[PDB]
Amino acid sequence: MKVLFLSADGFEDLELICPLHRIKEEGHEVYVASFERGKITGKHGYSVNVDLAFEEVGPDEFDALVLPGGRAPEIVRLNEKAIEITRKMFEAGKPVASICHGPQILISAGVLKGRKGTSTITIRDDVVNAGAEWVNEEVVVDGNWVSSRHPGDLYAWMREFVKLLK
Amino acid sequence: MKVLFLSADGFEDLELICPLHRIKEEGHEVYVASFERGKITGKHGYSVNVDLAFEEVGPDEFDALVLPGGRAPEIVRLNEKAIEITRKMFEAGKPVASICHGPQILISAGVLKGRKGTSTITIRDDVVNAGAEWVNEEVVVDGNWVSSRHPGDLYAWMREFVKLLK
Repeated sequence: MKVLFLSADGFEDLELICPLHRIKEEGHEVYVASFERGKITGKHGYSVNVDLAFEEVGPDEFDALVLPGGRAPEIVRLNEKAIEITRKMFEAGKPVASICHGPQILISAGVLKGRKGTSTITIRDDVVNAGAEWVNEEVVVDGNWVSSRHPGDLYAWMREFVKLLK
Repeated sequence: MKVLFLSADGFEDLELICPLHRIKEEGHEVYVASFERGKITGKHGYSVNVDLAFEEVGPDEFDALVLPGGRAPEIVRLNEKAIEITRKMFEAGKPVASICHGPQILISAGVLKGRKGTSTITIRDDVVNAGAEWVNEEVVVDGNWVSSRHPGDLYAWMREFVKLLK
């Protein structure tokens, strides 16, 4: 599988880096995208290399999407390309995994009407106002959409997501 | 299985926390031991609860051992109780994973004579003087001992380690 992560500076470090390694473990290719190639820096000061700019991504290329949290989703969600990439991969029924603030991107993509998932509770209202049903669970699986709340949930988030790549 | 981590303040955050979730994912139990109960805090500011003191740990309790890196092993290596746990589990042939500065504990346990593995390169010489063969690779397996170097090696380190937990 080719697996795509969308992020930017201020990502929650664990929420990006642990899944990155978890997926490589399976021998999948992982690609990190952001505003531009280079490096991004997390809330806790870890860096990661960006493989692709949003501009250069063909949604079709990629088999699955990941949307980690932190502050990054607040600026990612303003990017038209990132929104398109997200809308397309999600409406195609490809596996999409979000955590924490990740769903801010899904909101801005307009894809949540009549879906069910979770998020950090601090944006619950905003998820509800996007027409999704919010629940408070460590992981939710709603067809292709696999969603968790915070870093404590990682093990369960990834337990369920890797199932979807098999 | 029950997996035991030995650590302290100054641990390299990823090297403790990602494997922690990795191993729960498989539905094993994970326990963190340090000098005393409470919380320890990583180099990059992540916090983890400590389940046990060293002086409460009985080696026979636990099925496998993990030794993350950072500044922590420099002080854990002085602790007789921690040494004795490590000596007993390693000589018993239980799976032992080490990364980065982790082997500082193995050195101090006197268990490395005739063994083969890797570490961060900054302590290569010290591993060699303890009587091991040092090689430079992203992961080595020497019987029950699975050793890596640094955080970029994570995916490989857990790939090979999880195998010994089956």
